[PDB]
Amino acid sequence: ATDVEARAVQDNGESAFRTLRLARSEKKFRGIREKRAREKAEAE
Amino acid sequence: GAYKYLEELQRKKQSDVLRFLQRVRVWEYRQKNVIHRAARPTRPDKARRLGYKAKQGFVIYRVRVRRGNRKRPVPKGATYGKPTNQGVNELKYQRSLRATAEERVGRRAANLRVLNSYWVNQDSTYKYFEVILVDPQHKAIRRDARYNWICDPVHKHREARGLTATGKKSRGINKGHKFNNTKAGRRKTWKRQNTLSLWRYRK
Amino acid sequence: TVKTGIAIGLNKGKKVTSMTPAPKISYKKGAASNRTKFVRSLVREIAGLSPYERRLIDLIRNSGEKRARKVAKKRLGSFTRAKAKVEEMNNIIAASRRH
Amino acid sequence: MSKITSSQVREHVKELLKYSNETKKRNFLETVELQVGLKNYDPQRDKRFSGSLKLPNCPRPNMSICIFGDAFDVDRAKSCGVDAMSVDDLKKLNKNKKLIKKLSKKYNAFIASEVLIKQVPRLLGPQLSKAGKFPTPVSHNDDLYGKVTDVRSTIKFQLKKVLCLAVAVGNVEMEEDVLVNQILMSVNFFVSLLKKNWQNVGSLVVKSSMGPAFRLY
Repeated sequence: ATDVEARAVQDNGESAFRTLRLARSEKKFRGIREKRAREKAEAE
Repeated sequence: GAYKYLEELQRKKQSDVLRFLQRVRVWEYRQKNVIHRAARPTRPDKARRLGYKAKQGFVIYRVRVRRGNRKRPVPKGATYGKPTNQGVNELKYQRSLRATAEERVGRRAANLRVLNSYWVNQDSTYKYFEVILVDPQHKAIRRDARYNWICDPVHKHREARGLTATGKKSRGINKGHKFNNTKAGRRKTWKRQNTLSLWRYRK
Repeated sequence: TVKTGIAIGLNKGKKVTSMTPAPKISYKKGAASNRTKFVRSLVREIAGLSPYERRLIDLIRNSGEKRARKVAKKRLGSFTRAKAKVEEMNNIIAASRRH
Repeated sequence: MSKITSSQVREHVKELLKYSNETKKRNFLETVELQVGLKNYDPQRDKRFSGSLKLPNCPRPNMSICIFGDAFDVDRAKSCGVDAMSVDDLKKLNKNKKLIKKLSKKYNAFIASEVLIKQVPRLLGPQLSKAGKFPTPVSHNDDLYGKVTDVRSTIKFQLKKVLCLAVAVGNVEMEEDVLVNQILMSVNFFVSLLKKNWQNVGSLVVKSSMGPAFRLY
């Protein structure tokens, strides 16, 4: 069993959708932003 | 133990000492007959990890096989067909030299059973092998719970059916995506995948 | 790890209460061992360097670790082993014909 | 005699060989207490940034006495007298200019640094001149004298690319000694620029004054 038939609805407001879009995204630009950290740490 | 030093030494074939050895030994064999009985393993660490034991019933055989490609027999290179099949001379042989070696000693000692074989030397003409064999009628073997399996009839001429370690290699017997074609056995797996299977109640 | 608990993104996947199993010894299949160190060291000084290994250390002393690798890479299989082989040569050089 | 105790081929770990620790206590032959010193071969480059320079604070001293002269202005002079030998004004530069140099090293204010500049021709050669690089000017001057007297030690890469500093006295106990080399290596190992290539710690050695050396991994 994983849960219960009914239970209180709690909506903190965060789109789910948009949570995915953003999660998809962080992974996408992850390496790139790490290359900007390498190239900006280097700054003499 | 001395076997572990033997092991590590043998991995330095280009070392001054091993090629002195390699050179003297390889002339000695080339003098002897192409198949000859060996008195004892010249690599008793190698033999012993491929299943050899120093008791009555265990035989070592030394054998020479010619090196190089397989010339495609055929009168004057004539092939009689499509040009894809016109090669005669870059054609390679699906078994290894070690397999020929096993097979020819095996027939020379029909009463023995081939257990395994290791490489011992080469020049430009021959590769040389020592082949380790067992007598399945010697009681020393027939008793012995570790070896008597070899005494069973499914193990007649293992060397000839590609069931020695070399046979299993070239037969391509390994687990993996790399072995799809040849693995449960090649010819057998083709047959499966090319059989049309119809049920009583057509599916 | 620790998984986000959603089905994309960085640590994608279900949060389960985790366990971390006892370590398997096969997994320590490469490991040294005092017995093998000894025998390999002994064998080495018994049997001494081999032809390509000699061409290798003179190539170092006379041309640097980069020409060394480039050749060692052809001689051996690959770049990685070439690395390992040069390093070993270095350590012959140092430990011996120095301190 | 001293040579036999050491093994050139062996590379010991920090505790086993003295380095800073036990064995070199035997090594240091001299009548007077010798300093033990640390030596690196650092792969580093001609570039300024790739040089290794900063100051580590030894947990346990060099156990040498160092007399400061420090020149400061205002409430900072007052502050100076708390942990300093010879409090100096901006006026005092003329005295040092004439001849007096009875001080090991010098520490100065940011305010002072205009006045300082005149001092530099005389100072710069012995490398006594204050620089942010060897933290000798800071407005938290009181804390920093405390550090140098405690025994903060100075590190300078050479053009040669060896890096060096004295870690302790040989006489100080083994346990004490080990802590100091550790801090020093830890401090080295961080300072190391990213721009530097493979193995920043190329070689590590310690010696005493007189003796042979043993290498550390």
